[PDB]
This record gives sequence, structure tokens and C-alpha cells, in this order.
Amino acid sequence: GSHSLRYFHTAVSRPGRGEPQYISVGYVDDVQFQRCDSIEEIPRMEPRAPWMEKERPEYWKELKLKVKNIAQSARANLRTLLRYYNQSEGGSHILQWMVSCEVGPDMRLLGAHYQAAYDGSDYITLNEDLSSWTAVDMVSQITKSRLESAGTAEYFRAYVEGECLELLHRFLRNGKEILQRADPPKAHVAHHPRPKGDVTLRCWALGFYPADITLTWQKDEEDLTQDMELVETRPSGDGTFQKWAAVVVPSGEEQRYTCYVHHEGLTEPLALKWRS
Amino acid sequence: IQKTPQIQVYSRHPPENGKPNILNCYVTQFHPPHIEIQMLKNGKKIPKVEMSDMSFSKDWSFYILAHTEFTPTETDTYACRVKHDSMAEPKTVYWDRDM
Amino acid sequence: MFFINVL
Ligand SMILES: *[C@@H]1O[C@H](CO)[C@@H](O)[C@H](O)[C@H]1NC(C)=O
Ligand code: NA
Repeated sequence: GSHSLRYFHTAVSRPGRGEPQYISVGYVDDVQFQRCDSIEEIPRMEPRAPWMEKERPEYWKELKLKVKNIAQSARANLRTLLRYYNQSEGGSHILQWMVSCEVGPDMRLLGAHYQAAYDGSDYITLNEDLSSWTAVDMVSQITKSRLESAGTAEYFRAYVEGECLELLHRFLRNGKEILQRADPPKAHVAHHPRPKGDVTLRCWALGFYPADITLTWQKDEEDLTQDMELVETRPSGDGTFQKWAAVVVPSGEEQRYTCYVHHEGLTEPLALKWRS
Repeated sequence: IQKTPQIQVYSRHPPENGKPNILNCYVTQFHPPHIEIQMLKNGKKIPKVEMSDMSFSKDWSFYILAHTEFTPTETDTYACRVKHDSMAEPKTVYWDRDM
Repeated sequence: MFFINVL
């Protein structure tokens, strides 16, 4: 039961009418707790998890100011980046960054992250040591030199060991029922005759939390890695997740196939067959 | 570095004809973030479509969930129609009760 | 809710 507070930030230099110049969504593990954005310089904030109703008004008023200041700073940085990469005005460009901290069961800090991308590609990453940076090119190497000359990671560590920990601790307490849980998958195999006369076996997993899961089909003396159709894990919209993996198999050979489900809420993997 | 959306249409709960449910359209793996998403019942746009906030994954691509209330039957068809700047034309994905 | 100037 390790836990993370994560924020996913996006700044857009020339967004469409009505679209955000700046947006960030905050999560604890796989549960979203808020939306912040700035549209035409107007900041807005919305709660997204029930425990956020326990926050004092001062939380939202400090947050509003953070949104305004972050949105302007990100816009300024998009302007500088356009210049250093000698790109054209009039085009829209994207600056993204992820901020997180992670604690263990005893609430001990285990790690933290700060990483940024420009136009969908890695730009700069803070290393595991929380003191040095990794760049990808000569523009981001300038950034690294600035941040290291300035000691800027000191102020990021002060954020990690200050407000990131504060909020992670408070949210895990106020949202304990939602957050300190693992819901195991409920799984079954569905059976679908095909026109050609063979069969689809679709192994389903529903109702699980958190999202991380593995579904695997195995025959017996055969590996089915390249035969499986696997959908990307997907939200049910009620806080749980679902997934399936399918294989096409000969009619009358269904009992040779086994679906295995691995999830942190299970004590041992489920092994499932088409029961019939 | 544009990335094309992947689209999945599915129900929140296993479908049973005549029983209220929620229809999901989950759109992932796209960049840049501007996206247009509609849902349609028997060829008619559904106005009451809710959108989650957009977020993004480890590889920086965006994702978003569109959802609406629905009661599946034997004779109604549902679609999700998506347009992104990586696409010359919109793509429609229909709901399949088996997927 | 933190931001570093990259340039
Ligand atoms: C931008 O243009 C200058 C002018 O020639 C050049 O020195 C610099 O390398 C360019 N930046 C990139 C990222 O190519
Ligand atoms: Na549970």
C-alpha cells in the first residue's frame, strides 16, 4: 500500500476558442480529486472526489493564485522555447509536466518526480536523486545548466517535503475508504461462435481497483502472446476498471485454453476456462 | 509528432436488454489535445454527453472519457464519432454488446 | 502545483 500524489499539467500556446491555455488535473493513485484551468486568463477550479468537500476555503483561494501564476509562467516559457528552437509564430505548441510524490505504508517519503515535455517529446527530467537533471538536446542542456547553477532542485524538494506530503497525508486520511483499498477483479470467459465456424474466447475482468492488471491466455504447450487481442485497460466510470483479452480457437478445442488474471487484490492469480 | 486517437465503446456494466446502464467512449493515445467527440443513438446526436477532464499518460499522450445514460435493447444502435487533427476525416465506432 | 522555469 504505497501511495502517490500526481499532477498532470498542460500549457497550450494558441488554444482554440474556449479551450484552456493551462489545465492541470490532480490524482491520488488512480482517483482524480480536482481540475484547475485558465481560459482567457480566468482561473477556475473544480473538485472531483468527495473528500475535497472537507477542504477549507483557504485551500481554494491559495490554489487560485497558484493557477494564475503557473499559467503566466508557462506561457512565458512557451514563448522562450519557440525562440530557442527557432520556430514560427502563429503555430500552437504544447508544454507538459508531471509532478508527483510517493509514500510508503508508514507514510515515509519514497520518491518524487518532476519531468517536462515539449510538443509531446521528453524535454527535461529530474533524476531519482532529486538533485540532478537529464536533458535530451542542446536547448534542454541550457535548462539543465541553469537549474544546476541555480540549485533549483532545492525548491522542488522543499515542495515535495512540504505541500506534496501535506496534501497526500490529508487526502489519504479524509479519503481513506476510497483510497486505501484494492477491489479484486470479477472475471469470466465469454464464448462467441464465428461465421467461419471457429470461436472467440473473451476473458473479461470487471470491477477492479487500482487499474494495473494483467490478463493472459495460455494453451498448454503453446505461447499465445502474438495470438491475443488485448484492449487497453479502461474506466467503467464508477471508480473501477475493466479489461478483456480474446483469442480465436478451433470449435471443440475450447478446454485447452486458460485465462490468467493477476491483480494486487487477488491472493493468487485467477485461472479461468470456458465453463461448459 | 501528432498521434492518432484509439477509440473504445463499451458499457459500464454488462449489458442486459431493457436495463439502464452507462455507455462509455474512451479515447486515448492522441496528441495534440484538441479533440471532438459525439455520441449518437439510431443516427441522432445525443446532447446529454458528459466529458471527463482530459489527462495524459506516461508517454505524454492524452486521454478522455465521454459517457451518457442508455438502456440497451435488441434494436437500437449506438455510435461514438471522433475527430482529431491527425485525422483527415472523423471516425465512427459502434457499440458491440460482446466487446 | 509547482512549476520550474526552464529558460
Ligand atoms: C536556432 O537558430 C540558430 C541560428 O543559426 C542556431 O544556431 C541554433 O542551433 C538553432 N536551434 C536549433 C535547436 O537548431
Ligand atoms: Na474493495
